[PDB]
Amino acid sequence: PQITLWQRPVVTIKIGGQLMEALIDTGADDTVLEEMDLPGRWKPKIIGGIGGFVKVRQYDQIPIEICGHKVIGTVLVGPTPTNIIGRNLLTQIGCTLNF
Amino acid sequence: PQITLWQRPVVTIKIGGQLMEALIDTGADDTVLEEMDLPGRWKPKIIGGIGGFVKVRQYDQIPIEICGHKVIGTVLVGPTPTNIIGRNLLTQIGCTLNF
Ligand SMILES: C[C@H]1CC[C@@H](O)[C@H]1NC(=O)[C@H](Cc1ccccc1)C[C@H](O)CN1CCN(C(=O)c2cnc(N3CCN(C)CC3)c(Cl)n2)C[C@H]1C(=O)NC(C)(C)C
Repeated sequence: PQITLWQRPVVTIKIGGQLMEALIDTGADDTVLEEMDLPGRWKPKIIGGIGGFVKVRQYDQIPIEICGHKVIGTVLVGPTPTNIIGRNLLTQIGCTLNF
Repeated sequence: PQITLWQRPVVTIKIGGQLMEALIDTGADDTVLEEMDLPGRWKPKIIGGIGGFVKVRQYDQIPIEICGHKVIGTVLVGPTPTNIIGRNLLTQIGCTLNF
C-alpha cells in the first residue's frame, strides 16, 4: 500500500499472538517496542536516541507479521513512548520511500 | 526517486545557502538540525526523543531545498546526533512509503 505522511504512518503488527499498532520509522535502525515479555529470552542492550540513552531488552529471531507479510528479526523492548518499526524489519517487507 | 532502507535514507538539503546531509525520518513529526544559527529569529521549544526531553531553538518559515524541490517550513536547531527531516517538510515534497 502507499502511505502518506499527513498523519503518523501507523500500521498493525502481530507479535506473540496479539495485535498492536506501531509507527513506521525510517530513522530508527532498530525496532523498539513498549516494555513487555516476549516468548523467548533476551540480552541487555543500550540504544542512543535524541536526548539520551535507554537500556532495552534485546530479543533475537522473533516472528512478527507486518501487514500480512510474515517477517523474522530482532526486536528491542523498553520504555519507549511508542512502538517503533525500524529499518531492520522494514527492509524485509520491501518498504521504500518515494518522492 | 525510489529509496530503499538497506542503508540509512540520507539526502542532501540546502538550507541557509549551504548544503548538508540529512536523514529522512518518518517517525519525526518535526525537522531537527544540529546546532547552528540560521538567518532568522528563533523562539524556545522542548521536544522529546526516545532518550528524553531536549531544548531546541524553533525557527519559523525557513526555506529549504530537499534535492531539487524548494519548500518552506519550521526547522528546529538543537543537540541532535544527526540532521533529520521529519514529516512536516516530507509531505511538501510528496514523500510516501510503499510496500
Ligand atoms: C529509535 C532508536 C533506535 C536506534 C536509533 O536509530 C534510534 N533513533 C531515533 O530515536 C531517531 C533519531 C536518531 C537518529 C540517528 C541516531 C540517533 C537518533 C528518532 C526517531 O526516529 C523518532 N522518535 C520516535 C519516538 N518518538 C515519539 O514517538 C514521540 C512523539 N511525541 C512525543 N510527545 C508526546 C505528545 N506531546 C504533545 C508532544 C511530545 C514524544 Cl515524548 N515522543 C520520538 C521520535 C523523535 O525522535 N521525534 C522528534 C520530533 C522529537 C525528533
